[PDB]
Amino acid sequence: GLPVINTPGSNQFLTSDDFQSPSAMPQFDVTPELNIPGEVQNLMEIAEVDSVVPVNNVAGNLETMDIYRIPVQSGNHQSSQVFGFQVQPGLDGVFKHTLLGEILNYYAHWSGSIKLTFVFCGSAMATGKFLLAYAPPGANAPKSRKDAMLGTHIIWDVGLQSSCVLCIPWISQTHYRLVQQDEYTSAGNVTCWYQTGIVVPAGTPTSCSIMCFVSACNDFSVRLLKDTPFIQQAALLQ
Amino acid sequence: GLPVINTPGSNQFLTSDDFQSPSAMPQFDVTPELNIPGEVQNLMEIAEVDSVVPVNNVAGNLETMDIYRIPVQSGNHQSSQVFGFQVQPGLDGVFKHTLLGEILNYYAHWSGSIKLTFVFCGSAMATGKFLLAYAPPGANAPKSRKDAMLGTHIIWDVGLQSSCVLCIPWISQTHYRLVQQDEYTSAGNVTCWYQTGIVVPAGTPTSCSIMCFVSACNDFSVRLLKDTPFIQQAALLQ
Amino acid sequence: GAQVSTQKTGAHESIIHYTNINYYKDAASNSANRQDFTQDPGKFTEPVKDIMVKSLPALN
Amino acid sequence: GAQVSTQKTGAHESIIHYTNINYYKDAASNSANRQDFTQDPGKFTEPVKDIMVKSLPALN
Amino acid sequence: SDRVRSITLGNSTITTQESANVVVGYGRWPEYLRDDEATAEDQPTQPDVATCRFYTLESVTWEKDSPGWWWKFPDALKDMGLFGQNMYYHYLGRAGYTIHVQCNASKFHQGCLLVVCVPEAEMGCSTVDGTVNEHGLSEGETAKKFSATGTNGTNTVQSIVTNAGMGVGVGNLTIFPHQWINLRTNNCATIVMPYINNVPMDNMFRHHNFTLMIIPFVPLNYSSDFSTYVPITVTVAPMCAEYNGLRLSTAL
Amino acid sequence: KSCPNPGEIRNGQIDVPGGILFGATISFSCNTGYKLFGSTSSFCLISGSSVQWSDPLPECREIYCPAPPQIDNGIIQGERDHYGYRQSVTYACNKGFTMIGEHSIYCTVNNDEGEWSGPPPECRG
Amino acid sequence: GDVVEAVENAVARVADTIGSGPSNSQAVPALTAVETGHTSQVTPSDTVQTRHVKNYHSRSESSIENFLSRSACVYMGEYHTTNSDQTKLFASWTISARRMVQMRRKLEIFTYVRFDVEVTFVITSKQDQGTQLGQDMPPLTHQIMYIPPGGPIPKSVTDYTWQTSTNPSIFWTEGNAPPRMSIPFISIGNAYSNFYDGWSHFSQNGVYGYNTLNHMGQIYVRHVNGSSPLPMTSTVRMYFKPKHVKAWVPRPPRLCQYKNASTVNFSPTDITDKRNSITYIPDTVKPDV
Amino acid sequence: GDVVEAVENAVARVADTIGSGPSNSQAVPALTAVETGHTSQVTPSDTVQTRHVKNYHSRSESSIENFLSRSACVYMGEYHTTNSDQTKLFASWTISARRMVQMRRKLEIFTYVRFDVEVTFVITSKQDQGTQLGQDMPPLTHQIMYIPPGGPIPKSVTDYTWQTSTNPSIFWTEGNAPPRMSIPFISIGNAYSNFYDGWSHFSQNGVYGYNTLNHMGQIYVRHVNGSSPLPMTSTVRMYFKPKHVKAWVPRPPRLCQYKNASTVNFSPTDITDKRNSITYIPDTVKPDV
Repeated sequence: GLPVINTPGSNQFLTSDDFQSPSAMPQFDVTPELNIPGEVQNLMEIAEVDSVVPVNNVAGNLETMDIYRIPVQSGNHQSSQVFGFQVQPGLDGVFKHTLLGEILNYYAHWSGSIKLTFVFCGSAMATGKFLLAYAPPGANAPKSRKDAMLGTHIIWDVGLQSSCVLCIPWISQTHYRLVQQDEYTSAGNVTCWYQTGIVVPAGTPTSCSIMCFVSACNDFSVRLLKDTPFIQQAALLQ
Repeated sequence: GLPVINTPGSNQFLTSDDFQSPSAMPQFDVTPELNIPGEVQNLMEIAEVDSVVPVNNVAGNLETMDIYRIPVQSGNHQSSQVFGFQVQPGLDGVFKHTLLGEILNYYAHWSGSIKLTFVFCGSAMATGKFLLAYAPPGANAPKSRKDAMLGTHIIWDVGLQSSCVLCIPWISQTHYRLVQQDEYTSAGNVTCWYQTGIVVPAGTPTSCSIMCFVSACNDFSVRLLKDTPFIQQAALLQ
Repeated sequence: GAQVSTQKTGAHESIIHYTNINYYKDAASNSANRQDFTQDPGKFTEPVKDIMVKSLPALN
Repeated sequence: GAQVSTQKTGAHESIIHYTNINYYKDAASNSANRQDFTQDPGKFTEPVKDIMVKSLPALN
Repeated sequence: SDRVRSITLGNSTITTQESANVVVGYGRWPEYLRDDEATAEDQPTQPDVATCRFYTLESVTWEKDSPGWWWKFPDALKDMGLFGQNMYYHYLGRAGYTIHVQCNASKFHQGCLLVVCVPEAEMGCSTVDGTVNEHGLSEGETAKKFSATGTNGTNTVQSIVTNAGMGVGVGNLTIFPHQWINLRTNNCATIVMPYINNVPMDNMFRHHNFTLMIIPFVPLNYSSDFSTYVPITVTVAPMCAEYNGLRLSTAL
Repeated sequence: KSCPNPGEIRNGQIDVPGGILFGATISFSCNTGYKLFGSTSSFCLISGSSVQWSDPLPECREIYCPAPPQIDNGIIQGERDHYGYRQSVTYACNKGFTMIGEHSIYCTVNNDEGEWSGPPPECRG
Repeated sequence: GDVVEAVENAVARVADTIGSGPSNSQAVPALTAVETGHTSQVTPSDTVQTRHVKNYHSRSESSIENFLSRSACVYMGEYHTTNSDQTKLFASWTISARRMVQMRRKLEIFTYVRFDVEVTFVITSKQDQGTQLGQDMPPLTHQIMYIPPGGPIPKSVTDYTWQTSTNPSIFWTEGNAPPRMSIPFISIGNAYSNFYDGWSHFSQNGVYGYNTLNHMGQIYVRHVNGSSPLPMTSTVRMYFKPKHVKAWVPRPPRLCQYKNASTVNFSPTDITDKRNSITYIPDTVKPDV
Repeated sequence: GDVVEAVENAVARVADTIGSGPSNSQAVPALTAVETGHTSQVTPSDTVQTRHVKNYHSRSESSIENFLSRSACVYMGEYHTTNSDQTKLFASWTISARRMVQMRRKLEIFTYVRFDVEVTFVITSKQDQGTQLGQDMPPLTHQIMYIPPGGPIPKSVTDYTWQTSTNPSIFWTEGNAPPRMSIPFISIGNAYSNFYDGWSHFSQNGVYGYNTLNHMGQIYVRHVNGSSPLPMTSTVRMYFKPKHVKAWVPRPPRLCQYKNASTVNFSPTDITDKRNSITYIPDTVKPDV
């Protein structure tokens, strides 16, 4: 008999342990592996894929394709801001059910730059320039184009290239932010404004839609696994 | 199955044990280390720093800046001893709440030489010489300058060098003394006397204060960890 | 006949490795491959024949 | 793949060492570093630019 | 002599004919944030001279019974020229400082001041089960005053000098960077503090990186010395200031 | 708009929970061992063209205990006047007597008034 | 590499931020054509001036292995020590990960998965409530038995079938560590299929979906002491920790709640939560409104 | 070296006493200027004649690691096996080392600290007092569950939440060794901060101090047998042993007693104890007076 001392922990069952265990089927000949296309290896591969953001998540659009359309139009509306939203990828309605959002919800920490792609869906004869701005935290949301252009921004010219990318660089006091974001880990907002109205020739629709896609950049990562708030049940036979 | 015998001790929880244990967070990516100034490595680094001794810990000074001032003055006061105190760094009121003292109270044994720095805070036109004496145990505290000068001492001349250091060399039958000192581990006393009064020109204050700082020398160490007598509670939500 | 590989690095910027021996006859009995970290976003973010250089128009 | 280092010396002025093997995948699981004894009092007792030789006046 | 000394930052220079030494942080001189220590990704602004220079705060009077004074730090310089403007416009900031406390008297005066920089000096409330005010904590330039007795009042700091508003022994404040101003030998104190925090950068309004405390341990005294007025003046200069996360200015 | 900076109360505290704009109220208190003389709060109001505080800052004042009690057959050591907060008085018994009790008492504050701490000692022959 | 091995180096570092300065050219990285079905590869340095950042962040915890490899309850049932029902004397179900949602939604993020499984059982017993409660029952010993499709099925707690001459069984006594074992990749196919847009019958009818592909047998568990003077009841909980994983063709995470175990059925549900207007951004940073 | 490794040589010897003889010079080591903020480096040999002493004393036990690395109770709470309150059926707190003073004063000697933590739990149960005391309850099995900030919180001892598909949990049965596990350095920042002279809101208000920086989640613990005919009650005690430590900017040890957990609040307290006079030194060495 070799002398032994059992340490605290002996006989416990830790959900996330990682030990060897006897097989109940000695020598089972597993069926050969088959090379299926589309192998996934890290959930970040999924978060790096664009998915459509429901920016227009206003009461009444919650179950209609509108929630995905940002309304924009011909005529003088400069004072009128096109849209705006908080940058809380795992928490605010605008993002939480997004491909990036659903993934963030299985973790408690995130870090990285985010890509917001905007695509114009008006007629080809339509024209226009928009100002896409991102404001790091510390002040309230810009209330005018003047205030918004003092932060990070691109001026998007609608043309043959239907899409424009506003990249939100990671600017934070800490290396990570809570997915369940609080004021301490605030990330700011992005707002959009007419830089020079939408002009259009006769015979074409005077209003169209802009769509918005989100995805993670390559400096993005997440930590600390946890369960999602999004799924539940009252009983078995689930 | 490899033969084994459990020895006494198996399954106990010893506060000061030192074993490996499973991590409840496999592969957690810890945040990068940052080089902060002021890294501490051994509590002795703290004990080696001077801190002000409350020598005048007389009733009524316990909550006023006086407890830190040793009164000294012009005129004939030679017979009058300036101050005196026991050398029990972790026990006597004069030392226990000192930087050196607070540290000693987390241990049961100490050993080493001690530095007592005295700084004169009278006007620059003030003058004077003091006799700082340390008497190893075995007799009662010197009752006169005659008796005090027979022991270890420096004669301090007030001048541009505002401070003087009386170093208490380690003289003991044993290598260590109890922080909770008893007569068996007695360390003696230090007393101070006018060597030649305080002389001053006209127009200047006839009385001033001398402050006293304590710190450990480089031959100082402590052993046998224990809890401090100084902190407590009656209930939780502490 | 054992294997030594490195531990995931913790609380600081040789004793940072562990040893393992397999005691069972089936690979199924082994512990998880928590240390394999490959990646290929491409399958999904860019499955277009005709390489998109993107610094160039993308159309035209 | 184990490590052998010396024990803290006890009750007397080769068998004074021990061996250790890490069984876990995370550094957090390891035992304490009770044997590291560095020191730098300077940060605190002497944070003065202009080196004080002290055997010399210190002022003047 | 080594009592003589001059310091120049930006368009400003300080001189002394009676200095002790110069204390440096925990032995660390200020440095700008390195790439392998950074998280905020945007390019920093480093105003340099416009910002890293000597700002002098409003002076205080040392009276025969003054308990002491204190100032919180990044806040306190918030209205000082471009250093303050850069504070208002950025979310994150980082800086070191050269602090120079000035107090001259005469060979016939006496007294002794402890001058300390306490990193992270969280203070306690007067009302034991209440909480402080930002006002009870700092008044920008000016300076809060310690007190000789226990204080009351909701929101104010329990300021009896004896416990330094932190619940410790004031006479142990020496583990922090500091110098003493002993009138008989010295007429100023100079401490260079490096940025100290548990994160590489931080917001300068929300967090008081450190507190400067001037506490007289031996009180001011003199005779027919037709000089009863003995002021103390604090001059400080940000060093290596860098800012990140630019946007509209913060709401006063 | 806003009232001027409240300032500071010597040996006291000013609480400013709701800013210093018109309509704001600030509150005053004294440190332990000091008593408040004057108003305990001030309101920021508009009067003609000035925005000003309704009430000035109060004074926080200290306190002397009364002369210490005499004890039969003992003496107060070094008796003098003006025993302020935290100062103490000590006693000794006369030749022929022995003391029982605390040899010293302290000046404390109770309800804004100076009062001697514990009971004085007794001297027994 | 070999996805069956319990060791394999390499740090999963994210990308460094390349230092970027001012630009005036024909380069137009921020302008792409989303119609192509390609996701833009723009990084901060393509649209703003960036400093250089040596980024040490790793994606270790989002690797498929670390995401799925944590034991999850996939089933729970009860059985009594004593009763008149015979049936209530043992528990039995049909193996699947479709009865508890958490685990199910995790797996369903992938269309196909292949892996070994570490099964851990947590068994507990309680004494049933009653007027007389005093008894001295020795420790309970349970028997868990796996019946591959086609094996004879127990009809009572004392059926010959529990002889397990061949089915694998686990005997365990209360008070000890929970029972556990590994099961290899057991599919008839090359990967377990989480969705199947198909039928069981060639005539495009019969049963639709996941179920036709299942058939991994069932589990039966009973007490072995078989008795107790007063009634008692045990609950068996089974946990699955997949290990040595491989996954293919990711799909969106289930949005609507699950309605039952055999189907993918759901009720129409909201895309996300509403907010006031398309420009609504709450005002934080105010002297508290 | 690497402060993550469980081994590292070198003796921490103090200084030898250099032999010193008589002197008559301009050297004046015993005269310094404390105003500079420098602590004198004088040793006995600079002020008295000393012999040479080869000193073997080491500072091993005062190394930061050996000073903090001893398990300390940082919390204790109770929960019942059975009760009408539902709430009293499980215990829960918010992780922090601020509720028991001993540990707290030790940590607070440093402004910032970084370390892994060995958590050990001591759980005990007692049978509640009552008129009828006879029952035969099997061994109690407990469940300790950690809920990182943001996870769903249990609302009863039988909430779905205890499924821990992802939160880490420990199941343990009485009579065995106390449960234990290591937790890595979990901060959002580069070091845990023990003091924070700051606010949560940018407008210099909100919550002040340590609390705004906390947020490390909470712990929930419940019985799993869930029953007992007669009432019983358990007490859970949690111990923290930091290991692999680093500490910065030391500060004075807390002098005034602590008033509560969320603040640094205190009442004015004495600098030290009084004594008779500034010259009072008791007379030992007398034929006993």
